[PDB]
Amino acid sequence: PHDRWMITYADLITLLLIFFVMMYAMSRLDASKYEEVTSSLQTTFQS
Amino acid sequence: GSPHDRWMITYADLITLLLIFFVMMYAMSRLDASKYEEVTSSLQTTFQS
Amino acid sequence: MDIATLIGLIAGAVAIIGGFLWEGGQITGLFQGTAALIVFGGTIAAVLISYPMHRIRTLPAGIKLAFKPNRSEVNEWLEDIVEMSMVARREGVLALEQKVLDHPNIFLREGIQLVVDGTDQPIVRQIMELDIDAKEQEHDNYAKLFESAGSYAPTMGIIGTVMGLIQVLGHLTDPSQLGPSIAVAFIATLYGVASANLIFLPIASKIRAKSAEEILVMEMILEGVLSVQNGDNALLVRKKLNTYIT
Amino acid sequence: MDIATLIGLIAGAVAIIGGFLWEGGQITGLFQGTAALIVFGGTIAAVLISYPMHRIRTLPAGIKLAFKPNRSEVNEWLEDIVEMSMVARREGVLALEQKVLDHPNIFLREGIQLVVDGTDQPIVRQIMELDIDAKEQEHDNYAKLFESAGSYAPTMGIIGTVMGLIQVLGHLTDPSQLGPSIAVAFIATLYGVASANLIFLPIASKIRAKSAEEILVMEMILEGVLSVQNGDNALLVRKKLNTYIT
Amino acid sequence: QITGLFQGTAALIVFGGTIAAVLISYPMHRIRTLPAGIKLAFKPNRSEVNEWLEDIVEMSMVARREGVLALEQKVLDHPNIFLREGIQLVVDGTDQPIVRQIMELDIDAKEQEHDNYAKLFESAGSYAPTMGIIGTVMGLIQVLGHLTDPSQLGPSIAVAFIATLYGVASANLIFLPIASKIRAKSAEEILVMEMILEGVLSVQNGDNALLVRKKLNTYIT
Amino acid sequence: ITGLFQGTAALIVFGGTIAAVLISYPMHRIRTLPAGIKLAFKPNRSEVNEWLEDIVEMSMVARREGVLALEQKVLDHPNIFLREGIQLVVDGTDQPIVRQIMELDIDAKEQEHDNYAKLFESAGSYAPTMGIIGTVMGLIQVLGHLTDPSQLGPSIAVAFIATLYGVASANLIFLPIASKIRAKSAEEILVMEMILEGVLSVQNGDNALLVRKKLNTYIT
Amino acid sequence: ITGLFQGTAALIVFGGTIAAVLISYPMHRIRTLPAGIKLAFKPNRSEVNEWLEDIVEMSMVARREGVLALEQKVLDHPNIFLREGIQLVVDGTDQPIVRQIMELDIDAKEQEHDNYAKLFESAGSYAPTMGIIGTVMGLIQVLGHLTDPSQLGPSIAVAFIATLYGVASANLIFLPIASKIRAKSAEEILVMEMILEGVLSVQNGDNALLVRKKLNTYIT
Repeated sequence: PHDRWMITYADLITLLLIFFVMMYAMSRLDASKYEEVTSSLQTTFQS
Repeated sequence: GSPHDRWMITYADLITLLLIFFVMMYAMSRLDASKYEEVTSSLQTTFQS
Repeated sequence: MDIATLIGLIAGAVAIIGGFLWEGGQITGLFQGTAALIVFGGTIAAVLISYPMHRIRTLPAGIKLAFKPNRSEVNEWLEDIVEMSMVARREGVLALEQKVLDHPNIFLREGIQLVVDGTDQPIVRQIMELDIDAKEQEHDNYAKLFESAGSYAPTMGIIGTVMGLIQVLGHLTDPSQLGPSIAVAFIATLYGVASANLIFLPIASKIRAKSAEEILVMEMILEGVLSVQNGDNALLVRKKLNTYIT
Repeated sequence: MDIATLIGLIAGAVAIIGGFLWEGGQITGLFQGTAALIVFGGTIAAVLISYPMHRIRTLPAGIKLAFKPNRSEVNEWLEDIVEMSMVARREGVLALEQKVLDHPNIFLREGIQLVVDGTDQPIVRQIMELDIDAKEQEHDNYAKLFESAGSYAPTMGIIGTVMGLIQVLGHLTDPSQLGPSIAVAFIATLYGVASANLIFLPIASKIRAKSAEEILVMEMILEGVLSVQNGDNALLVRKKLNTYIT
Repeated sequence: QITGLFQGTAALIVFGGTIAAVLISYPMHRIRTLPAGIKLAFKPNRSEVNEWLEDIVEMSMVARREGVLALEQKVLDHPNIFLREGIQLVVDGTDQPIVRQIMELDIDAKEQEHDNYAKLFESAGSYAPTMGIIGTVMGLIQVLGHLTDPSQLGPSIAVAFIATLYGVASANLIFLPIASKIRAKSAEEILVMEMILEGVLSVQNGDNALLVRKKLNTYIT
Repeated sequence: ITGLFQGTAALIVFGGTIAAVLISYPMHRIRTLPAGIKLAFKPNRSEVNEWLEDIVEMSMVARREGVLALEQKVLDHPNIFLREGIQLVVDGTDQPIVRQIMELDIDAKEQEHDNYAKLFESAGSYAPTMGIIGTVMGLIQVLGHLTDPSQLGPSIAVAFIATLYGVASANLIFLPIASKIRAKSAEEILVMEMILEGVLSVQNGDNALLVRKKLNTYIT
Repeated sequence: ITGLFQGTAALIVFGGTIAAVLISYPMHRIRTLPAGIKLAFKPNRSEVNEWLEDIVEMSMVARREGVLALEQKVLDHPNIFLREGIQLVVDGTDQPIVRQIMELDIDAKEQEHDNYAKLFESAGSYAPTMGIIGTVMGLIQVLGHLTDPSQLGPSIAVAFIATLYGVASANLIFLPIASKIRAKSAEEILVMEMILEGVLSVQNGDNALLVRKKLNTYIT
């Protein structure tokens, strides 16, 4: 019973996710922003 | 509940991280209302206001 | 049905649905066929696997125990047992038989016949406690079905939200089909949590709460039958048995 | 009220509100109609379904036990229980009656009365332990209402959250100004978690803590009335009973 | 509907990982018992207890008239071995607390065998959901690392979440549900054995027939 | 790390945790937390290996010299529970009664240490949920600034810090301390159970080799 | 696979787990942890069948040669628990006291194995929560500088790999080891109970058929 928190936290976060996904859905991502993170990510992933 | 639910700590972790990703990606992008409009009417019919 | 359940369900509907209707929702907005099939179909499956069929066919008796209207009969049987002890102190054991030969409580009737037939006191308790612990096991075997159903349904919810995300995330670039898809990620959570916490787990608690009251009356009748065999004096019989009453 | 609860509730309100104000906010934005009605209405509905009505009518006595200030003068009754043993030793058991005509503790009175009437030791243990078991069961039955209120309220929080989002997204018809509307929907999770962890589960804990503190004093009185029957010496009586005192 | 919901690399992570966790978690001689475990889980009852009682009941009547010497008519070897052996401990050379002790050790052994079957399925059903998360996180690490266009990010993440769906569904529809049925049939088999211990001891006490059916029927639903 | 520290997220989690233990227990219990920690971090200098030799010597003195010679030795012994035990047997009290009086003291010591641990077990049960409360009060405020993704990122980042304090304090401080109290309780109850078989074997007059055999089963 | 090693994620998850376990247990427990693993992974040399024949032999001896003959049969026997048990019966000690002396060794061995498994089970409880701490310290860093400053990708990694270490270590190393320790204690304790039932049956002088029938209940 010391684990009560995780079973509610889970739901809270989950509800946020599903909303935010939808939010992003009706938005457009400038390529410049994407590249800096995607190119920065791959090489830093140790690729 | 018994230890069978011990996987919950982890599941939380997965979503939390996924949340980081989508929220992270959302901020960088402003929204094009046209997409916003279609969804608002795409959902309006579904929940039937 | 039963007064606390009737007040509970009325309060439940006015809270959950009546709150949503104040802020202008629609009842048909909370129905989604695919979410109901995943959560309730998934729950029913996990239950039919996890128990033999002769257990599943007992669920009517489980509900009938949970919502049995309450009876004060314990307060009557206390006087009967004391009267029988009063007879035992003063009269031939034939009176304990013929005083009981029409009695409505079967467990008491059988128990008294065991002492008038002259069976030994530490043998009588070994048949009476056998008859009790069979009744205790029957009610536990009812409650475990609802405790299982209320354990599976939440997780089938998470097997609904993820099977909802796998639809939405698949059509990110199509805002025309995102709308009907995103609904599953909400509603499958809602059926998973609401069924567990407003139907299954409350019923399980109430079966167990009514079982404890059934068993206490049997435990009182046992101390009754044994005190009649001892020939204990009426005031002390009243004093012992009254500890099982409130 | 119990002094620890008074300090506790002041600390609780100052921590929650003092934190919420310090990071910027006003209290009138933290109160919401539909969220309170769903979370508390749903909790009440789940508890009413979960228990017979005769249990729910005892809930006031749960609070009266929980916030009882700790008078308990076990250190005073110890001197009575020791002294009564000396009366049996010097003047025989029949002199005990005069010492206990009027004693405030009814459990002590009944125990001594069974001993002066000359009941057998295994019988006086049996008849007294039934009273302790009845008191222990009564207090457990108080606490389960608060434990079950505490396990339903968080999940009603989630249901109140999801219904909030369903209405906002449903009739969204809004100018990309959803931030306020979405935000309010999370107030139901705040009421669900706060009520469980600052009211229901803490009250349950205190009921169980005060129950154990009371049952110990009854178990002391049991060793008190058994010891006067066996006729132990004063030093051994004072040695035994002290093990039940902190 | 079934639309592209089968992915191999996701079944291999979940089931391969579950098998790995279970093989580490138990000695080999446990694993070789799983065939018996699943047969106990899904095996017809064809309960005859309503018959074993009749036999146990009848035997009492023989002892009351005919001496224990003629109680050896059970040497026909009633199909239930426990009853055959039990009554062969009531044949002379024995005493009541010793007959109880030898019989009750067989029951305590059989209760421990069935629990040891079910513990494998309980543990398998706990490891599988957690491996699902490992499969998902391994998938996400591969995607995010090598991201091309923002366009395909959506579809890729979806094919990655299937590990989780395989894991959680496997646990709550296969492993944990079986574990329940193994244990639920064990508590029905042990109950019959405890009844016979009631039969064997009572006959040795030479109790009256009518009481015999009252003691035994207590165990019968 | 000056950006990982906070005022308000610490006040909601720690103040909320304190409010939840103060409501949850009587006042007289809360004043015992110092003694709980003093048990948990009691430096180990334990001498069970010394008391075993004392008990064995006492037995063979009782079996040779008669029970009354026991009185002289027990007076100076530092272990109060052992002293009282022998004093009962010097008083010639009956064996089922010596067991009863001694076992009440062991049960009382086991119950006292359980009552110490439960404060930390419950503190570590509340603190994660106060993290969730502190988080959600952050999000309710921030989601107001959703319009500008300029500050949404930085704002959310600080809102999750209440989760971090709630989980870190629970799993690195409260639940570990609770575990250590229980671990060091068992290793003191064991010593008392050994003293009990010591005192009873002195009363039965069993020979030194058998006493040394029985008592060593409580030692590692 | 070269991309799955991440320094800061290992330090948060394993350093956190080590810290939580060191707070949770006295040092004299942790110094015995090697013996936990050596119990888990030793081969099954189990020879219960070999001993069973020895006890049956001693019963047949005890009925015929007298109790004093048993000493010569156990004089150099490899199983110490059997040796001590038989010797207490040749020395003529009473049944309720030879029961009481033997059962204390079994209880000590059962407690010694549980003390090993709990350290492993605890490590498997903490490491997943260090996962959440590693993730959230990561999210606080990522959302802190969301200006595509080019550092987002490196910090997203730590947030993923801390999950992977926390979950994989718990469910493939620590918690799996724990199950084996508990399952292999239940081999040894069962064999000890068989040897006890052997020694008591030899003292009561039960015949070979009764001895073999009783002892078989502990074998499969």
